[PDB]
Amino acid sequence: VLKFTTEIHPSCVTRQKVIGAGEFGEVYKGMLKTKEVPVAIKTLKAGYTEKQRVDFLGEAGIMGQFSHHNIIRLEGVISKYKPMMIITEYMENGALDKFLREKDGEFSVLQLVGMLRGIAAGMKYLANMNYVHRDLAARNILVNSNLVCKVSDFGLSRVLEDDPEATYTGKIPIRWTAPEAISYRKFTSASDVWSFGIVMWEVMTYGERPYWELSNHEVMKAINDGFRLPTPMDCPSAIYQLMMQCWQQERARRPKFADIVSILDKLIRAPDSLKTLADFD
Ligand SMILES: Cc1cccc(Cl)c1NC(=O)c1cnc(Nc2cccc(C(=O)N[C@H]3CCNC3)c2)s1
Repeated sequence: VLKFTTEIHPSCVTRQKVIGAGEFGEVYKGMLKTKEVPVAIKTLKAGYTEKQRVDFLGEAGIMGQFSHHNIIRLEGVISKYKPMMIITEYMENGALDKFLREKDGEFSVLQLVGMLRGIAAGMKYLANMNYVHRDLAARNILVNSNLVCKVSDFGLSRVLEDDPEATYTGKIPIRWTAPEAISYRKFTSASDVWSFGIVMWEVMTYGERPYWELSNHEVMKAINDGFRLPTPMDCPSAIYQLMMQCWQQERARRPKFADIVSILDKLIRAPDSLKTLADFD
């Protein structure tokens, strides 16, 4: 059983400005009538492979199945006319990774942790709806003008970076991915929890690149030898301990998203926890 997605009448949508472009089409900021709200509008290039068309509409189908504060809201689709569009709420501050790198140092630790609680709540909902994201990273999170972070990208065709089965005919990066997903292709909500740990580190570093200039095989060897990302400056000790739990080599030892939300709620309501920093050993 699945939800239909609203079909939006074309006279109801006006594209205003391009905000991005990819191997499929573009994303615009626009306006939608209801009495007139800003939206984001993703088009499919007239000149698409049918594979792209099925992937394009399939992405709208997946998005329409979700209804949660921390998951990008789908307003509807224009599927019967050209150009074909997917229409969502407009997130004023855009992608989280680029946003933090433009806004370095400007937020309180309590604000950063509230951002991470939002993401974790969105991921708990996805996981309990039996949806494995496989591609959780700050680049796939969007931020609105209330600082609310929403999980946003649900594109269908994804391949692991450096997958040996790949040939010359989007890529999921190794250094966001759990070991069991790399070593034997086991993607689950528990490998999403690993990636969430990496997202935690990205947020607490204002968008630093995980493992810096280490190569993919240097990262994998470091991880397998038991090394992990270091504590970001000003990161509360309890937050670093939480990322380290997400990075347990054994799946079973990682927290569930339900545990993460609860832990983050505890700290937010007792916010002097967020000034106790990590010590040495
Ligand atoms: C997430 C999503 C999936 C399918 C279809 C659609 Cl329409 C969407 N929604 C969006 O892409 C967006 C919703 N809100 C957005 N706001 C926004 C505003 C300004 C900048 C950005 C942004 O991240 N831009 C960078 C993307 C890459 N380089 C430019 C995003 S994009």
